[PDB]
Amino acid sequence: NEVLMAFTSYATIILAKMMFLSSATAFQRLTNKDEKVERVRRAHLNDLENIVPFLGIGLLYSLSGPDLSTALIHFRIFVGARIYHTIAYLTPLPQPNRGLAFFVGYGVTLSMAYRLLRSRLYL
Amino acid sequence: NEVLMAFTSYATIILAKMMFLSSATAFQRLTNKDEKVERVRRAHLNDLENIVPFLGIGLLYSLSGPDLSTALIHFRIFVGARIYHTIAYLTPLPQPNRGLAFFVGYGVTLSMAYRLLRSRLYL
Amino acid sequence: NEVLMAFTSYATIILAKMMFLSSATAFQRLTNKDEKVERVRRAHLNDLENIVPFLGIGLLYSLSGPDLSTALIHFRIFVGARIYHTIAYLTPLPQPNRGLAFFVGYGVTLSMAYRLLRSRLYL
Ligand SMILES: CCCCCCCCCCCCCCCCCC(=O)OC[C@@H](COP(=O)([O-])OCC[N+](C)(C)C)OC(=O)CCCCCCCCCCCCCCCCC
Ligand SMILES: CCCCCCCCCCCCCCCCCC(=O)OC[C@@H](COP(=O)([O-])OCC[N+](C)(C)C)OC(=O)CCCCCCCCCCCCCCCCC
Ligand SMILES: CCCCCCCCCCCCCCCCCC(=O)OC[C@@H](COP(=O)([O-])OCC[N+](C)(C)C)OC(=O)CCCCCCCCCCCCCCCCC
Ligand SMILES: CCCCCCCCCCCCCCCCCC(=O)OC[C@@H](COP(=O)([O-])OCC[N+](C)(C)C)OC(=O)CCCCCCCCCCCCCCCCC
Ligand SMILES: CCCCCCCCCCCCCCCCCC(=O)OC[C@@H](COP(=O)([O-])OCC[N+](C)(C)C)OC(=O)CCCCCCCCCCCCCCCCC
Ligand SMILES: CCCCCCCCCCCCCCCCCC(=O)OC[C@@H](COP(=O)([O-])OCC[N+](C)(C)C)OC(=O)CCCCCCCCCCCCCCCCC
Ligand SMILES: N[C@@H](CCC(=O)N[C@@H](CS[C@H]1C([N+](=O)[O-])=C[C@@H]([N+](=O)[O-])C=C1[N+](=O)[O-])C(=O)NCC(=O)O)C(=O)O
Ligand SMILES: N[C@@H](CCC(=O)N[C@@H](CS[C@H]1C([N+](=O)[O-])=C[C@@H]([N+](=O)[O-])C=C1[N+](=O)[O-])C(=O)NCC(=O)O)C(=O)O
Ligand SMILES: N[C@@H](CCC(=O)N[C@@H](CS[C@H]1C([N+](=O)[O-])=C[C@@H]([N+](=O)[O-])C=C1[N+](=O)[O-])C(=O)NCC(=O)O)C(=O)O
Repeated sequence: NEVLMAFTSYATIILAKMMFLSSATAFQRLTNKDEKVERVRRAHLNDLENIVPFLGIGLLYSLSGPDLSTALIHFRIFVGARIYHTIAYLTPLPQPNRGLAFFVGYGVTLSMAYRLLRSRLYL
Repeated sequence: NEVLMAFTSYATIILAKMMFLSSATAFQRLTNKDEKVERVRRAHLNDLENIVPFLGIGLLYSLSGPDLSTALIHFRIFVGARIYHTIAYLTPLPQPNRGLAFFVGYGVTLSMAYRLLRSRLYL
Repeated sequence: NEVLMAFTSYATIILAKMMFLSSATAFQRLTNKDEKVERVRRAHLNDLENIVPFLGIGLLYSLSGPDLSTALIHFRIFVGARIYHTIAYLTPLPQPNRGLAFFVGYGVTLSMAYRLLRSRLYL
């Protein structure tokens, strides 16, 4: 429960996230058309891989999530970090393609990656 | 069972799908060589992400799939939609890179995404 | 256990793998800068998809992994194949982008893909 509770919710978000944004980018791509080209391309793949390792990591301490400890918060903020980070980006075809923005997204993937990873594993 | 039954099968397909097609594209890429360049590149990533969110969504109502309701059919046709959709595409390096074809694939990802997602979640 | 044991470990590796390598490439990309451009781009996506289907396949005989038979070894060497394969590659922006190296990585994905896939499925 506590467990299912966690994963679905994060992912659902995550997947409302990645979902609007995917078809959406598709939809805008053709609609914009071009700068928006990479913009859209761009959203997909950073995010697609935000998710891609989200998926690795979440999905797994998922079904290996024994300890009672509260860790979902990061499942939760890493989402929270990464969304506003893309969203912050968020149209500049010029590099920078990054910023404090992703010092948030990636780097939280990193922190919440790092701890929780190690956590349900070594236990 | 009913459950395992579902996921493996869809994925197996899905993964026979994504699998021939991956090494295959590799194999053809070098063999064609060039137009086939993006063609192959092309197959991977639409499909790679067909799968990528397949994976998100399937995999999860997977292990959160309680209701008796018949929903696998779409696991099943969204595959059925997406394969023939790429396959329909399926060599034009000119945009369009889409069509009624993906009005099928993506959009079923969308429908079968949308309902089943919400379904085992809100329950 | 035996099961959890398996998946986490492979993935952890896999995910220490894909993880250093992702932020890392990011980090080097900006730092190199350019040839390193595709190099880094390059690492991500072969590997990102090494993982991408790893994820499909591992993750699933994962929770459908009944037989006692020893199959983790490949979870294990396919990792072992693929790492040293990228790593072998591993800076040439000239094609070849492949070699005996990936005759290892991909092709083990293939062998260990192929058998274990079929195995916990048909059972
Ligand atoms: C609950 C907390 C108690 C107190 C709350 C009070 C907090 C109030 C914060 C007030 C802030 C004051 C504003 C100064 C900021 C100026 C920033 C700036 O100049 O831009 C930098 C710019 C710099 O831009 P740039 O010029 O480098 O590039 C832009 C791109 N070009 C140039 C191509 C156009 O960086 C960004 O754009 C980042 C975007 C920030 C987006 C912020 C929106 C998200 C905020 C989330 C939190 C909000 C509440 C959610 C709560 C939900 C509740 C559960
Ligand atoms: C943008 C900036 C960068 C962002 C990148 C990523 C984010 C980086 C995160 C960094 C780590 C932050 C550290 C916080 C934790 C440190 C505190 C600590 O250790 O104290 C002990 C811990 C543990 O609790 P305790 O140990 O004090 O309690 C003792 C009770 N016994 C021993 C009997 C069990 O305290 C907490 O952290 C509690 C925090 C709870 C969070 C607040 C919400 C609780 C309510 C739940 C529902 C609320 C709705 C929210 C839903 C959100 C919807 C979107
Ligand atoms: C069981 C049902 C009862 C009745 C079955 C009877 C159904 C019989 C349907 C007969 C159809 C009549 C044909 C008219 C169609 C003409 C289409 C056309 O012109 O092409 C559009 C074209 C338009 O092309 P275009 O010109 O825009 O671009 C092509 C690309 N260039 C130009 C670069 C070369 O679009 C497509 O290519 C789509 C490809 C369609 C592929 C169809 C094969 C898959 C069909 C799956 C179902 C088959 C059975 C599976 C059953 C399994 C059983 C469990
Ligand atoms: C290319 C075009 C776009 C494609 C994109 C994606 C596809 C879009 C899908 C859109 C939705 C379609 C709606 C269909 C459902 C609506 C019907 C409905 O609501 O009625 C009630 C529902 C529910 O059943 P019921 O409620 O009528 O039964 C009552 C019994 N009690 C109450 C006691 C439990 O009926 C059905 O849908 C039954 C359909 C079953 C499907 C037919 C096959 C059954 C046999 C199984 C094995 C067959 C082998 C197949 C293997 C395939 C291999 C590849
Ligand atoms: C335990 C076993 C018992 C015996 C152990 C004894 C084994 C000892 C093997 C000794 C080998 C002798 C060396 C001859 C090889 C020459 C290769 C060559 O020329 O390069 C080809 C080259 C050809 O290069 P190229 O010229 O086509 O392209 C390079 C790119 N450019 C040109 C752009 C610069 O291919 C490679 O680079 C492949 C890289 C190989 C990397 C090997 C390191 C990994 C080895 C893993 C095993 C090690 C132990 C791990 C054990 C862990 C324990 C649990
Ligand atoms: C770079 C080159 C390409 C690489 C690409 C991918 C790799 C390709 C792999 C190809 C397949 C290789 C075939 C090997 C198996 C064939 C042998 C066989 O069938 O015999 C019967 C099998 C089965 O056992 P058995 O059937 O003989 O035992 C009988 C006992 N009863 C019947 C009662 C149950 O034997 C084995 O394979 C045992 C091998 C075990 C592996 C050795 C290690 C065991 C110790 C565990 C801990 C060690 C630490 C290691 C951790 C690693 C850390 C990173
Ligand atoms: N889908 C591609 C995305 C590659 C990409 O956008 N690369 C960015 C940096 S990654 C960027 C980022 N960062 O650099 O901080 C971090 C990040 N993350 O942490 O997730 C996401 C990034 N992004 O822009 O997508 C870049 O500078 N490309 C060179 C160019 O445009 O010429 C991949 O997987 O490799
Ligand atoms: N792997 C890349 C694929 C990007 C791509 O092929 N973009 C297509 C549209 S996506 C296309 C699609 N569509 O547009 O309808 C929908 C789709 N889907 O629903 O899955 C898949 C698409 N595709 O061609 O792969 C395009 O028009 N690119 C600009 C160009 O070639 O210059 C990514 O993840 O962003
Ligand atoms: N992320 C891209 C990666 C595409 C890519 O690097 N393509 C390589 C071949 S794939 C290569 C490979 N191989 O060809 O043997 C196999 C492999 N694998 O088995 O995983 C990985 C490869 N790689 O270089 O990433 C290529 O030759 N591109 C054309 C060009 O650079 O102009 C995708 O998913 O399509």
